Amino acid sequence: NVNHWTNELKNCLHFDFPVALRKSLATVYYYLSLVQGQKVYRQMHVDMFERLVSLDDDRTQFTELLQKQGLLLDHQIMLNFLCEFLPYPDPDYARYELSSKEDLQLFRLLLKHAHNAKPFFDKSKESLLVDTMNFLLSSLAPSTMMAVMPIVTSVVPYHYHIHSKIIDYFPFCYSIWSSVSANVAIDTHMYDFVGSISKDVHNKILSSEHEKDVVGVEFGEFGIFTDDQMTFMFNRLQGHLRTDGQIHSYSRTVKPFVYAINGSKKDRFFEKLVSLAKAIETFIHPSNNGFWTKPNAKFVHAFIKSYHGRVKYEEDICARGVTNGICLTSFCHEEIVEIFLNIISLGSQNKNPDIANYYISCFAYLLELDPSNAYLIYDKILIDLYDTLADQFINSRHRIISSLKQFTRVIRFIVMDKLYRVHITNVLSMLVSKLDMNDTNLTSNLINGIVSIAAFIPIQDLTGEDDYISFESDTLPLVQQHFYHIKCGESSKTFRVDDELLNNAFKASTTVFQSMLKVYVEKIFQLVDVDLEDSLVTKINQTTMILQESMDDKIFNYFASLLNRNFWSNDSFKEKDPNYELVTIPLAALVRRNNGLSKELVRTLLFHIKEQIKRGAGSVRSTSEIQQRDVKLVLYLTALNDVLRNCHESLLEYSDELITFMKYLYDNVTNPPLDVITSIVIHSALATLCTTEITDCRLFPEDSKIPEKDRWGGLQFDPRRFDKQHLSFQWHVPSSDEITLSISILESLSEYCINNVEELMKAPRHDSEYGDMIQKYVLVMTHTLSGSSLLFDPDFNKY
Amino acid sequence: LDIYTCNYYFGNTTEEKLQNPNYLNVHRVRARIGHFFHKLYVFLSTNFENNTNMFQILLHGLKVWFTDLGQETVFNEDPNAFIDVDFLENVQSLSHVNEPFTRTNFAIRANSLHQSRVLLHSTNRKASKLENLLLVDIIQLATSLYPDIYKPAQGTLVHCMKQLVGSYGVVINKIIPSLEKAIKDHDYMKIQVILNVLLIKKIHRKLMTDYKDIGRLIFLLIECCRVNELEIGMYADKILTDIVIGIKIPSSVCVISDQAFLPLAPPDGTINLQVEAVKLAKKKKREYYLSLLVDLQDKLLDKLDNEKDMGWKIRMFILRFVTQIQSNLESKPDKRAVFSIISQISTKHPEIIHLVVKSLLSTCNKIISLSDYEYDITRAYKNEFNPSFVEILDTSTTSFPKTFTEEMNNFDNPKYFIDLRAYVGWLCWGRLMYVMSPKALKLNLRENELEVLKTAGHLLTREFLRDVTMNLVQDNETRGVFSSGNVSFFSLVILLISSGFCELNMSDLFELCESYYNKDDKASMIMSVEIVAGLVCGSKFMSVSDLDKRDTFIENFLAKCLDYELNHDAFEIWSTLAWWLPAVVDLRRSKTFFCHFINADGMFDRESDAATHQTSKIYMLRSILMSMEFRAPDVGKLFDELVFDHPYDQVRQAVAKLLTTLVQNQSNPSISDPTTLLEAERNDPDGLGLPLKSVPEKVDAYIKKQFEIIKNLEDSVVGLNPQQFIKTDYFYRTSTIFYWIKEMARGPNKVLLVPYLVDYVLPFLIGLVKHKDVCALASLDPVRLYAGLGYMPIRKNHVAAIVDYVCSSNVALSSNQTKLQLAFIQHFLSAELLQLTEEEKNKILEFVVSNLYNEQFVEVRVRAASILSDIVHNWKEEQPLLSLIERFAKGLDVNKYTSKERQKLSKTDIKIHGNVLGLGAIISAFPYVFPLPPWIPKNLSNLSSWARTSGMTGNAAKNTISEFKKVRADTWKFDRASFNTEELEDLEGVLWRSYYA
Amino acid sequence: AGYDRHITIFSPEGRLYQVEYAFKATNQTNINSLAVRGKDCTVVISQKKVPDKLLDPTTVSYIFCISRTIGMVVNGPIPDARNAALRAKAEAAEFRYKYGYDMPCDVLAKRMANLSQIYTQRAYMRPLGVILTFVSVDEELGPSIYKTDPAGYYVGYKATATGPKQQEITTNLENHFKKSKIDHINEESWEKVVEFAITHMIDALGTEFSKNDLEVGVATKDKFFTLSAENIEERLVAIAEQD
Repeated sequence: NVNHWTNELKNCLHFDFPVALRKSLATVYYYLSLVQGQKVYRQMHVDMFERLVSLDDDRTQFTELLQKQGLLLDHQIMLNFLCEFLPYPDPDYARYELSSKEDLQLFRLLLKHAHNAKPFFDKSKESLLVDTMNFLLSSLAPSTMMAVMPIVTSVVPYHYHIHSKIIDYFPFCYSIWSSVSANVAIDTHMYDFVGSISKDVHNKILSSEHEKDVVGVEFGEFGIFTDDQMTFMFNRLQGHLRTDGQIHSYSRTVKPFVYAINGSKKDRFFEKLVSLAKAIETFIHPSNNGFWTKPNAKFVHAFIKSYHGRVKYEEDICARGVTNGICLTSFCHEEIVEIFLNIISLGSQNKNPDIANYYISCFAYLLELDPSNAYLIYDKILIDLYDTLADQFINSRHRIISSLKQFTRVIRFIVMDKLYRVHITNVLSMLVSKLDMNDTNLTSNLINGIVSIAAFIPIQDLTGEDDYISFESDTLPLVQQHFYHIKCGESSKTFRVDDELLNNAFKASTTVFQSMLKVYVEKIFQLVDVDLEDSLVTKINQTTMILQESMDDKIFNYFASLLNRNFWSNDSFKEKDPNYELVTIPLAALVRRNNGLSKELVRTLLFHIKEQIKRGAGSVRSTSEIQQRDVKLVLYLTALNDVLRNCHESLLEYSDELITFMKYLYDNVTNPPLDVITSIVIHSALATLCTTEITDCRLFPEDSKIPEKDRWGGLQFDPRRFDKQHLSFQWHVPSSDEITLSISILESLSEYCINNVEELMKAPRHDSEYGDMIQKYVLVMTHTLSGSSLLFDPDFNKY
Repeated sequence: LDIYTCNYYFGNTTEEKLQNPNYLNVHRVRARIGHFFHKLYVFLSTNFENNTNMFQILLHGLKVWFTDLGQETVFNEDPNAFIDVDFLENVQSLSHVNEPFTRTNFAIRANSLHQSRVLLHSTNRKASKLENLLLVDIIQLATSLYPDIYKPAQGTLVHCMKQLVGSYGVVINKIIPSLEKAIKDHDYMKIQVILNVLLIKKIHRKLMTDYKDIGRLIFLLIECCRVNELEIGMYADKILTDIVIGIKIPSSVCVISDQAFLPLAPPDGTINLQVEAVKLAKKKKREYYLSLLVDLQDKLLDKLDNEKDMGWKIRMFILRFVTQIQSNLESKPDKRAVFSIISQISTKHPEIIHLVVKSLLSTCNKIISLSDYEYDITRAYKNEFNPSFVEILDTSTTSFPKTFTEEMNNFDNPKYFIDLRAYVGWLCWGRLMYVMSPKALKLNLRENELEVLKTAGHLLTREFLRDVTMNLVQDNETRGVFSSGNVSFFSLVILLISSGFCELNMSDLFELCESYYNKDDKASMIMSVEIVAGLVCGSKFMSVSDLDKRDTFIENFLAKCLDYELNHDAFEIWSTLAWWLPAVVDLRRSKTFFCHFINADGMFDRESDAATHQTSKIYMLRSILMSMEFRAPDVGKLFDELVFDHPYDQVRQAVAKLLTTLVQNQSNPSISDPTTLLEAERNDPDGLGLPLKSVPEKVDAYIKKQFEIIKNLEDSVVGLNPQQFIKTDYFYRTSTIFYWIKEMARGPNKVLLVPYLVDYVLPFLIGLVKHKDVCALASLDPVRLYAGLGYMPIRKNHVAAIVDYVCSSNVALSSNQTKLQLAFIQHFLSAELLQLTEEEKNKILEFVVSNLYNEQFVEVRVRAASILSDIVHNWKEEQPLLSLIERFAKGLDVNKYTSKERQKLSKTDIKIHGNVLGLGAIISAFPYVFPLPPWIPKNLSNLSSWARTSGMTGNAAKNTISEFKKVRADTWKFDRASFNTEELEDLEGVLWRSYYA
Repeated sequence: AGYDRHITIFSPEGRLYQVEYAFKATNQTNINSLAVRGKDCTVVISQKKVPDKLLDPTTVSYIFCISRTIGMVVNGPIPDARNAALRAKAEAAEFRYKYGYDMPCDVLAKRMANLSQIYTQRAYMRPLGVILTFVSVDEELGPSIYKTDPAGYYVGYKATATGPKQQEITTNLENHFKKSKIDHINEESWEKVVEFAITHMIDALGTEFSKNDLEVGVATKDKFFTLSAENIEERLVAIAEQD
């Protein structure tokens, strides 16, 4: 059977194999996809091909290596299929009609497949280009418009010869285009073409083989485009954003404009881009919503993805010696920010939050270009944020939530520039304390900030005991001076500070971590009793577990005696139905990092659970609901589940005390909604012994695995971020000792259940505190089978 | 063996594990657990049938015991104490940047890889004797009667067929037997449940592959089509209907470039005899399957022919033999089927009849396609499109372009036909062109196929087409409708007729047609004209002596019908035909039909009678000429025959809508060569291309005439009034020309209309000081069209002459049609912005500004200023700008004049009205400069001493300060501070209406 | 849009968002209360919290006298408590007038719960953030304790508690009627039943009380009255001299 193997192959790409065998494999799937006459799972075969020819399989490009390794595919077969979609005379036979999904959906696939195997059409059959156009062209008429155009864009290879180049065919596209008014049914193909072709010429000019038979395609002012060709596409794009809104996926529509820039002859183009931003200016304004606010947003983003796209492909090539003056200069990155900054700032305040998240996400792309301008952006974003935390926006909801998104989509970069980074302690201990219990939304957007600051920063005291220290005296004074400066019109370039004082401010800023976690934990226990739900309960546990991993032993060992402390003495689990998750799990994540903490935490959950049982908890029967007199017993039981699950080998010490307590928990305590809980104890303990998992996630290892203490932005940009001595992960591997307790248990609980149940087969049909007990033992048995699941072998029955 | 490897502890399939005490220990325990769950199941179904809570907890204990083997899949994804890989990826990954991750992320990423290496391990296996026992139990539960039980069991039996091999077989051979039972044990809710099972994604899918068992099953679901009592039978129909839509079979030799398997061809010598052996078994596995369906086919026709009357699920059969006696990839055309499918016309039921046709027409178009493919079933999926009657033509042929043109006008000695949509040509010639042969053959088929078609024409009596069309009319009264499915059936009767099998003679369809033409019944006329369209799709059928009996009947019939006496009900139908027919058949297959609508005894010329009648043609001739657009269009006549002078609108408008179409037919540029073509596009003035569609000189001449014939008649209204206007010839022409322009500016004809604007179309239109009130009468909106022509497909060089037409030095000519050209500009600018050379961008701005000053019309000084802002918005460069500001604020600045004077001036002086209107527009062109430019305060200050004067300029200076104070509203908390000038006060009056004091 | 969170209508899961929130308000005062039955008395203890030294304790009361016979104690913002007390003080005066007998504890509760229900079903009026605990020594049923809540619910309790540490107090009582296996406190004089109600609350809250941190309401046949500053000190002095 074909379809099966075609999959086990998919599974095999996960390791490696010879390019000489790809030549083979690809050839199979190129011709396989194009079968006719039977039921075929095409989507699969065109996807094999597309993955075999991947142009970025981990920085490696397999279309290059397959071109170089002698792959050549028949174009007549592909074009011959895509042409069954033309008007075959005698209606009685025409098989394919667009319009009707089932058909258009095949066509869209063939077209995709061809795009994939365009580069393997014989560069050497000189009259393959000209032959194929002279055919499609004669086929073009109003009734074919729809099927011909797309074909050309995905079945004709970008060739370039001495006499007949592909750009030879441009003057004909700007004959159709420029004859109908803006029409997405047409335009989308024109942009896709002159763009994936302009991308091509650029790609080919750099590094590789600057040829393909002709470097006889000159770049200049406006990419490969005439003066009037460029001029036209500009006023057409303006037409789209101001008048006729005719564009889809914009990534494609933007190409031509990006790949027509010439680093050494921009000017005349930037002149054309500026007047396009000055036109578009008013239509972004937060109170001018219309049919356009989508196109302008989806474009201003598609364009700055597709520019940064190019830059990071060239900077990958000037890591190969080849500058090329076609390349984008430090001064392009500058004039790009000049243009789209008011534009991006207006859009991000827009009334639709989705249409804003587009303009707001552009800040990250611009900052990666590390332009000289960088300050202009950090300047806005930080005022907008400091104003918001000072309640200067309290009358306007959007500015508050907006400028917190601006700031989040940009945190990681602030941790770098050695000036801004100072603010980050303050801005964090401010977010934590401003976490609202009534505004579900503000809180979700604050956790966003809090977790982003923790993901790229080590919670560490970086003071060498330097006496001047303190947060005030040394950090606050500076932070206020920077802000005063920034507020009064001045920028950060004009801001002069001593490299001495500014490093006092930074180091002294890393002191507040302790006094601020006492305030985060306090805000967690307040949130245990809120009808926040789901999405946001989780995201909050990410923030508590990320904050832990970015913590040195000094601080963590504090955080631990602070969860421990607050978990016991708290007045915070009242309200009906609580989010235990928000507090039990952050405990488990302490035990992951420090198994030593388990020996005593567990023995305390047990002499506190036996306590609650003995005083009437789960005495009162009910399906459907957890009785509120139980809520405490249920906290301690969830904790015990969540915290065993992460105990691992440290559980070997108090093995016998556990088993004998589990048997106690099932002798006493019957109650169908508590038994779905108590029966999980057995699983969270079998899984923890034999499940093979990670254990260490710390931002920086051991407390000492010194890269030094210029170690902020989490190495996220350093190339040492991934040499093997940094990434020294711990891992729990099940030892012969654990597997052996693992099995002791399995048989001891497995018996316990089967006895207590083979007993109850002296049947009381009434009781109903009988069907409660049989369900109990069948749940304990069940969760005994899971977690303990890693010791079983599918194949055992063959042997 | 093993390629997944996940630290299985007991060694990765070394059977380092089999020699491990700890490993027989472990499975000996899962065995006990398994044998114990069965011990409990039997103990419950015996002691506790009426309990749901128990059985749910057991059914989860089995969803686990069967799945949680290598992995952990229930509990798999509960938020636990690990940071989520998907979350962290969002926080840290920038795109176009390789893994910029912090240490924390790398660590989950790795753990995430281990955990996925575990789930990779295919747990799929062979049923373990005990495992078969428990799967049988899980069925008696998914076969239970309580929804609170059977619904989790079904969901639980699906997680179990994912895990066992050919377990679907175990399931069916338990279902069917215990459904056949639950039927002879009566109305059971166990039938209701078994049907719920059969609708499970995973089962309902494997059903269309069980050729053995679907025999017995369809006959069980049929017996089930009796709501003896429940929702059953509703479910049995949905299911039997779902079934007709699956199944089939593929004989056809995968049209594969043999290069789809070669590259992977092992050295192994003929140890690839195996391949040619598989080829043979997957070829009689197939041929057995194919026979099982024919056995089912015939065993149903049994229960349909022999079962005196079963009622209206008479329908499954027909809905099915059809997707079967016409599938191919085999399928031996049975003649006993074609008989039974037709003898179901005797139930005189609308739905059955609609289907007998839909079926008879496919069951033939299949037998037909065997002859055309010569039994080479493969030849369908080979794009060397066989059919013996298709012919390819070389188009590069030095000479071809004029074969076409002079062969499309040929109706008597026709050489080729393009039924359908004619693509090749139009743009250029050179391609090969698929075409069809004249007096198309019938072709031969073997005897089995022959006696089948005989058994149709021997059944298509004068009486049977009587019964069947009648019905199609009555079911049709509700809807209207046309469906080609109807016409493509009549062409079929025609093939059958004079090819031998029917013998009904065409003179029988001429009555059947003339018959259904009651000038009254709409759904009855629709049947008549559905018939006509068939007689024209029945030239793919011999007899040149019948193709003359039919050309003769048709000129006779179109006479009775269209030659006077025509309701908006007929017109509704025939006009439907005109847009359709020419697209499903080349109309030259008929000498009379087309050469009838073009016989134009219909366009009178003046009104002191009743002129006459209607578009009792025009709109139907047009909708044929629209659908050909290329072919047949020799119309030397029509152009010399058009009117324009016509008194009525319904005609004036229609003569225009027709000319529009007549022009789009001579505008296709179809060139000689692709090469000859691209050399024209290359050498064009605009770095762009050729005007696509270009009106050919001999027509550019016609049109120019109609405009300059109307300029000749400007004496015709030397001084008449609106009432003696609608009656002049000058109006009639003018109205027609207008309706024409309206229809050019719409759609694909725009590129045709442009050359005429500058000299013809815009001088016209502004036929409006040629009377405003004359437009209100014969309701024409010129203003809305002239200006709506500001946007549109203009080309680099055409812009030139258009900006020169506006901004005319002859401007001064018009009067408040001035605020018109000024609004056309405001629109052009928005659609030619970024495309205008700073030269043009100026010729405009110097016109606009020359209007802030034109003595006389106060109306326009204001419309000019409102427009000058549209300019100064895209004008950020600061020296064009700051040099205007100065030009304007020189006519006012300071107290050039003392108080008493400002009052006097503000009311009369135009040079100062302009200066304040202008300087006003500039400020209103920067609506939201987020931090405010200091040239704005200082220049509102110069404007405030003037908005303090009541008069005409001091008024449009209050506009400018209120307009402003308004849009600055939300940014005002802040803008206040850039107004040191206690000329904040100076801005308080400003807005005054009558309601303020 | 997402405005089923702001008025008394049905969320998509049959929930009344505004009522659930209204409940959350009853804690906003941070006082706890409990109520008990005697052989022939009823007792309600509430906390009195006077933070502002500028206050006059005598005016700070969450215990209301509704009739000769009926007492009410509220957990909730003072404004809403008075809105309810005033309305009950009047529904029970009207009841006596129209129908000729004093108004009975359980009927007043059904009537305020019915009221509390309309708020729960009409768009424009909001429920009150109060939980009304009604006590009396009703002439037909004996000691009565009936509690209504913003949901519209009412039911009668052996004993009850309400407020922030509600469940700590509640579980204390439950374990003392599991143990005497009855529906009341077998003591004759109300004094000993007030001492008991204070005792089992000190036990459950783990803090001692002074004459100033408690409010006591008592219902005997033919009277409902409240204990004075001193009438309590006496009750506390007696607890301390046996415990």
